[PDB]
Amino acid sequence: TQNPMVTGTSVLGVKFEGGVVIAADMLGSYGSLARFRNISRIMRVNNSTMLGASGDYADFQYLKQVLGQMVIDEELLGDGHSYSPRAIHSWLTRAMYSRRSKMNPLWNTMVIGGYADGESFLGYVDMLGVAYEAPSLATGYGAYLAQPLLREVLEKQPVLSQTEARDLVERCMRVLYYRDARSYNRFQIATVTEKGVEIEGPLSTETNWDIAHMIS
Amino acid sequence: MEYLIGIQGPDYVLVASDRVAASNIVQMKDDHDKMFKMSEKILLLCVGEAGDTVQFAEYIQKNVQLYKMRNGYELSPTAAANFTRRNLADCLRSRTPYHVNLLLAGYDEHEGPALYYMDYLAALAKAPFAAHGYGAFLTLSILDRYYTPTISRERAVELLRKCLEELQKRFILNLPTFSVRVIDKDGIHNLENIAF
Amino acid sequence: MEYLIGIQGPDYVLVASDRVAASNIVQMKDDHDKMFKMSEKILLLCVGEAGDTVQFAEYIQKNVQLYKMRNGYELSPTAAANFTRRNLADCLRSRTPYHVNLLLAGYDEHEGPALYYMDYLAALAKAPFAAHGYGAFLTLSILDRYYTPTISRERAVELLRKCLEELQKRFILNLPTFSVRVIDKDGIHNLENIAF
Amino acid sequence: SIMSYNGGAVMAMKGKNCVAIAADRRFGIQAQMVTTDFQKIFPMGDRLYIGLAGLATDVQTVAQRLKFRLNLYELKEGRQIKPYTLMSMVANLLYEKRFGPYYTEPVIAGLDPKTFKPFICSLDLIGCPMVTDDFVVSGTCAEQMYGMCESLWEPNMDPDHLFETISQAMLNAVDRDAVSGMGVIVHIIEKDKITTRTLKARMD
Amino acid sequence: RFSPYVFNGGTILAIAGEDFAIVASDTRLSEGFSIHTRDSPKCYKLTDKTVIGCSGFHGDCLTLTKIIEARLKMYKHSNNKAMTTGAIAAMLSTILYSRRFFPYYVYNIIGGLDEEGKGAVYSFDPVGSYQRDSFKAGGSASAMLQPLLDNQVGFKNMQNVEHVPLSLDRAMRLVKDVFISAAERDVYTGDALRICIVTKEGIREETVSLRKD
Amino acid sequence: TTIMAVQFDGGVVLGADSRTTTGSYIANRVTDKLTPIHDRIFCCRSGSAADTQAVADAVTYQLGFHSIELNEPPLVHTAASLFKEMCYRYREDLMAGIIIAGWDPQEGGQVYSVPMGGMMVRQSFAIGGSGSSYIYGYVDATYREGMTKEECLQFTANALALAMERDGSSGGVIRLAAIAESGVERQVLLGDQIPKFAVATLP
Amino acid sequence: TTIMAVQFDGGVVLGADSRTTTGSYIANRVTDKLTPIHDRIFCCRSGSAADTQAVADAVTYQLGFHSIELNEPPLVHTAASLFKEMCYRYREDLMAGIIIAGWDPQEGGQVYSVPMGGMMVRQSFAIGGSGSSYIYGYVDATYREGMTKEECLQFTANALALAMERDGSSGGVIRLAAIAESGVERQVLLGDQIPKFAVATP
Amino acid sequence: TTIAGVVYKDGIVLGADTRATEGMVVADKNCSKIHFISPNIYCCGAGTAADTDMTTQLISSNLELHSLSTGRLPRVVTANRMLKQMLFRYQGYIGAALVLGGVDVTGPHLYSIYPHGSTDKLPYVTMGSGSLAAMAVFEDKFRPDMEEEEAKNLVSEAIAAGIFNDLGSGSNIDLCVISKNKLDFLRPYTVPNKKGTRLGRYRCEKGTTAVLTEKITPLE
Amino acid sequence: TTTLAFKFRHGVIVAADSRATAGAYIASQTVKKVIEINPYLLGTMAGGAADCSFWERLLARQCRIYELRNKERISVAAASKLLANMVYQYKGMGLSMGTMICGWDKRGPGLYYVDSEGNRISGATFSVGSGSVYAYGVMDRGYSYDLEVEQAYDLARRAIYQATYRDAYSGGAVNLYHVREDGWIRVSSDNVADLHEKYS
Repeated sequence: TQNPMVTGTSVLGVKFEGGVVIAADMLGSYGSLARFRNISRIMRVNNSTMLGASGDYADFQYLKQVLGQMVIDEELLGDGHSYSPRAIHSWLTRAMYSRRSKMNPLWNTMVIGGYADGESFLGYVDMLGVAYEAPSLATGYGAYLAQPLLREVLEKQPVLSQTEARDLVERCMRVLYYRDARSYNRFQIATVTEKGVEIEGPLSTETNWDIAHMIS
Repeated sequence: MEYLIGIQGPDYVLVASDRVAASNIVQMKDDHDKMFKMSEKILLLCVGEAGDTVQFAEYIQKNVQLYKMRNGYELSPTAAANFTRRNLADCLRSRTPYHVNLLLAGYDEHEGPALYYMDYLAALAKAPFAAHGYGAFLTLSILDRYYTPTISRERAVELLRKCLEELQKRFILNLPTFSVRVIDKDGIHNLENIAF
Repeated sequence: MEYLIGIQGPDYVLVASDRVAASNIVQMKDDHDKMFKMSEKILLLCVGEAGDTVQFAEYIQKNVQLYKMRNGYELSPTAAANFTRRNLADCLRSRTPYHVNLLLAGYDEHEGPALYYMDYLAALAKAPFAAHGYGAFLTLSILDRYYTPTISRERAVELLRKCLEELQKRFILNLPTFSVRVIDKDGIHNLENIAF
Repeated sequence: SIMSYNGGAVMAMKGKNCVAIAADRRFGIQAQMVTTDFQKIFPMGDRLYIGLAGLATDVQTVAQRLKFRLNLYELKEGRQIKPYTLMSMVANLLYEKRFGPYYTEPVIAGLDPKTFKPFICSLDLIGCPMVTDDFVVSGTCAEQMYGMCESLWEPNMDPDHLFETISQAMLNAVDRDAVSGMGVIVHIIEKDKITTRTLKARMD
Repeated sequence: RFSPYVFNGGTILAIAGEDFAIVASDTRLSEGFSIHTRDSPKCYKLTDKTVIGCSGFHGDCLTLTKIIEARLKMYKHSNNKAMTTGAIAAMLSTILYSRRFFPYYVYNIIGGLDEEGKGAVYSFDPVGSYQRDSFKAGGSASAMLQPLLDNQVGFKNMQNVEHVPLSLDRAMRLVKDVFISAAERDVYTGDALRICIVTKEGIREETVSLRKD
Repeated sequence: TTIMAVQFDGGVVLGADSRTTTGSYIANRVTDKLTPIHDRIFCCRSGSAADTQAVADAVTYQLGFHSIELNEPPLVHTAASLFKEMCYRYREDLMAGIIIAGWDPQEGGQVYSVPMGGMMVRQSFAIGGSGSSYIYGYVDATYREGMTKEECLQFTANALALAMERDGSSGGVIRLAAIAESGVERQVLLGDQIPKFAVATLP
Repeated sequence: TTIMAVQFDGGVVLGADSRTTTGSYIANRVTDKLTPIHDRIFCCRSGSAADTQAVADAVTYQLGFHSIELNEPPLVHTAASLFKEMCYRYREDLMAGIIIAGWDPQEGGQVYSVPMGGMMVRQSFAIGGSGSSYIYGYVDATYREGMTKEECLQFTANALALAMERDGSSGGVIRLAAIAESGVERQVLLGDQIPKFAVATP
Repeated sequence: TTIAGVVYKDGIVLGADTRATEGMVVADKNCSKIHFISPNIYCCGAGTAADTDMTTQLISSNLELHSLSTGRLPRVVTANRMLKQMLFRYQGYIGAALVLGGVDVTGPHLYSIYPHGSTDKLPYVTMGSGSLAAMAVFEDKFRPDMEEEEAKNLVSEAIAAGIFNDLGSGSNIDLCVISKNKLDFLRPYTVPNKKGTRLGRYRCEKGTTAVLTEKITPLE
Repeated sequence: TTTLAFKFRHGVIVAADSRATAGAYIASQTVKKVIEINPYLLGTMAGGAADCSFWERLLARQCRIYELRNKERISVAAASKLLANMVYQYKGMGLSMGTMICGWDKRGPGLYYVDSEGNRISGATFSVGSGSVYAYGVMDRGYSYDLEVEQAYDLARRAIYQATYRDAYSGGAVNLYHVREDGWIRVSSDNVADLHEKYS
């Protein structure tokens, strides 16, 4: 609002039989300037939950140190009882609504996901506090562009294997490379399964510029 | 912030203005009479912006007066009302919005008496009784309570004195005298001014 | 937009308010009396914002009334005037500006009668005659033309009727009744209210 | 706003070979009702009524302007106006004064003058033809007159059922509004009659 | 500089019969021009006999349901007695008013049934003004559903139809047709209304789809 | 939006990126900001999109009518002159930082710059557009003197590759066009033809 | 205002230009935007001028007190961390895009970037300032991998020479500082020492 | 109000949803957005609902005056340039984000017209808000030089992907297929949105009315 | 909203309408716009539907605390005064209300008028509301102190009947109250249409 904040663009994710996969590009765009290339926007927390960020990255470093400190703090009480991704979603919701309630708001708009004891989870937490659950999410312009490819396949079959979901978000991330202006080539794809959180970065997009030479 | 009132009788229509020419803080000479004499049987009234009342409605008086003393007969008040609605409505949005709101008392011979009404946007409507200004907001229910559709002349005059004594009592502006004219099938008459 | 007036005599000072409690377009009950009774011989008046007149000056009435019925004797009107100037002047810029302008008629026993005056900024000054509101702008020259520094009581009352009949004639607000109180060396005595 | 100045609310709906156009007889300033009789349903043909809403000086201005150009059109080429053509003519009356437009949304209700195939149309401020075979809605209280009259209208209705449903749609629509109502008016256009009627409403 | 409200949309309805209260809902929360999700309920089961509907800004609707839920629990074992319905309406009126100067931009409707058993429904502005009714949907298609069940429930502007009291079959068929009509005509439609319906024996919850666009 | 044009020797070598962003959405992934106006003289276009090609076909009209009126091929200074006039007179309504090039038969390689305010200067290399602020160091450091056609071809190619790599409002394929005596020899660089540069990691 | 800092090997090589403009007037032709904060860790400063050195001596206070509290030389990650905190908490009042460097004994060459919004990333080369937008092409193209001290010295030298040549709010002498194990070896480039590049003439 | 169009080996396939929503309420549930200009050129329309109408009546009328002045069939380049130059000099006050396509003597090709007057030759275009809901389904499953039937299925899947997750959705898809020899302007292609049904009759007969004054007037 | 109140030789009538707008769309046709703070006084509401409802609700709390604390019926000037104190110390915060505080006490019929600006005046008659000045006109034509009970009721019904007829932001029903030395009673719940057919 006051300055050209350092942003990202999109953390798009989909759940699948198994776990949930979220993906984001590593980009530190300083207002139409890719000032920071190798910049991870995918936070790992305790072994059954993940976390992204789309908006301001400085507020995401604030959230990675308060989420990190909170989850190690309640992690070292022993007695089992780690955070289900219920509680990271709800705590992040109350943190942001209690943050805009004093008009000093966090500006990033993330999606947290994770595989709980029974089934997976993919929840959206907005800049304003608009929080919900969905079978497939996308943030920023991905919510305009990756979101149709996600809620087309999932209206046909709401059941995905891991390779179908992984190729699905790779293809959607290629679409955001094609259309979104604040988007960069390489991206981290990141999946939480029964065996836990793992982050496979960075990847690339096989570009298709074969329609270019038909312009006159 | 002035005050215009009219009541349509069965064979007449009477209008009354407030006889106060205002200023920033003070009032000027009272009389300044707002009711502009039309041809013989039409009579319009004008308040609003101080400087468009004496300008626009006198120009309408020029054109209707030219119509009568150009082609013999005069206008019916319907054609005069739609005439000045046309002229204000097309002088509205162009370059200089004439901010006046008109009453137009009148009668034709072979139809009834008519009291036309329009805002400063020149939206015209017939009315059995109409009002204007801020004083319209409190006095109009007394013409709701007592106005029969058929009313004699002196009953309408003392009803009009009820409206002016209420307007004298509650409304915050000093409006002590009111100019009253009954027009009917013998031409424009003028009732004695109501003072306090 | 109300009206307060006062005239300092040789051994008295008389004040008169306009007896009209206004609203957006209409006027409420007339009486609502603006002159707030102080201890025995002080009498202040308050117009301005509708909601700080009944609030601030009544609080001053609380503190001065507490001073008299705490320490025997009452205040001289000098100390009451500088007291309420201090209280308005330091309630001015802080958080809630009390937008009232006061007259303060009064007299001490062993000095003359005094009529203090202040604006809404609480700048205080003595005056042989002072006024308030928009009605101050036209009536103050009649207290310039006729006010001798020594004037009898009935001459000052009929002078005050000259001021109110001029205020009735030119000033555009309906101010029909005025509350008059002469205070002098026997206590607060009030003359019959002036009406029209 | 400026559309909420005079209130006003017209609609039109068709079943069988009749249509039904309906206005609310009310005119005045935002809080004040200076009159009750106010012409909003302007006849143009024998069986083609145009109904207007919004700012009252624009509804009389382009009502009389449309009677000018319409009347001169059927004088230049002698026949009753085909109502689709009149839709095109108000479409090129509200437009071409696009900049500083007229503040009205005229609906057009009626019959083909030789085959008696009914239709009803609606336009926006700057003039866009919404041809409709169900019902059209104009005025301040739009979505009530939607909403409810989308919840009432069945297809292929004779004039007494259409009579009854536009009566209920108008009464319960403008009753749930502040700046509209106080006695409404319904024109039924059959292939032989104009059942013109008023309705005693919640006049408050 | 920030605009701390958006309008996430949604229209919720409640009808008070004589032993029931049909608290309808919709599903699609959405702002700007893109929809977010199609699962989201808006009728919340407060007690066994009170169901709220809650539409407007969704985050503040959500926090408001957390506050009224947690303070219902704060009541219930401070007096060893559950809430009534009118007391829910009263304390939600003072929760909505208590933050006036940065208000809860939310249109919420509290259905449920009274102490004696007859159903009631309390309507609210976003700053808090409760009236008991037998209808009044609220929030996005407020001005669309209202004139239908001003007519088909209140029977206003309507002569001698010999009006009968409502029931769980006439009013059941009166909620689905108004939401397919508003599914046609509103933009903030909903794709599957989840009618939290309340009765004397308990509570059930019927769901049926809509125009999905 | 990034444009390069380098006068090598005899003729010139153009170059333009290809995006048309509506703020933060690529409305046209594949556009040719290179455009011919007569035969050899090409104008590029930057800044806005709607005004600058109204200027481009307006000066195709005026330059074509003038060239057929003289029965001679016109100079590039002619086209840049009526770019100075046509862009200067409407300077408060147009965002058109076009930089033009071509081979007149009289002089040789000419590259003129008509920036956003609207004027005319002659330059050896020209540069202009949104991303054309991120490569003043590289173009200022690498361009030596009197280079040839293949090394200005790859020079414009990797300069525009830097500018499309770093700007967010610039990307896609890049179009080169080498105006010379024997006509234009244009081509595109389709994906892998872009000289991709390595990004420094671990960090 | 243009700052460079390149991690070569083992240690780092800084670099900063020298102007302090009041819009369109060089108020200070010769300033050192390089400044020490402890011994090896240097912070630079860009953007505004008044706030950023209040940050610099504030973290000289906190970092010096912490370093004497541990009786160990502190990491560069410590100083960049309290740059993230000290600049993040006051983010709506400060224009301080500082990028810092130094040699901790534990890791080695570290160069962190704390941009205008206030955060912390680790980079091989960092860059920041007013003119530090005109040389992303040159620095992006020339910096290869694992360079040595003399070629990062001349690399930072001619990169800042490009940026002072093209920006109007950046110029004057440039200051280099090569943090290593044996301490800082700083110098200036006085006029002719600037690698002047030829301008093409049209 | 999403709009799309795809070029293919024989021709082009336009397509639009049919709903016009003033404010946040649908004013009309079935309107043609695929406007005639010419027997070989159909345009489209988005933005202001009236400005697209008037600009394509003007370019339709002026263009077919031009074509019957030339005698031959009108080319699609001159429609692009008349929409460009006439839509530019009103400085973008006309909001008409329309695309237009045509089969011509040169080749079948389509253009997009942004409301400020910027034109783009593209193989595939999307105007309106539903652009975003219908561009991604031109980026996973679009192939150049493709046959007519899965291009029709492609554009129906694109507009159908602008139906289901946009609030400028439409009732039903209509799409035109402009080929070399035949034109196929087909109104609605698929209707994925039924009305539903009502439950229970409502009215009496000659009741449920508060009639104050009737008036009957015969006509013939 | 158009309320109305006037005192005479037998207590005081308080009448009001029953509609509650939302700018132009209207919410309810039946709103209890007279607050019964105890069975001896009343209190009206004239805009800002949660403001006025909250502050006469809270006035009912404070006056009941006065009833418990000083074991007397509260004087009406006390209730109007403390209302004017609290809504005075929220002046300028966008607060907008206005009310009668009627009710018999040990000195008089009462009828004070307290609004958002903090006027707090006594009165013989008032009518606060949106339009409401219509009510002033018709009420002050038929008002006298020497009225009996029935044409006072017809003065209120005709009064805010015309004030709901001419105004747009009013109507619905009319409830009417006649408080005297037993407490308030209710004499009406008539709507506008039955008054229209009742009085032609």
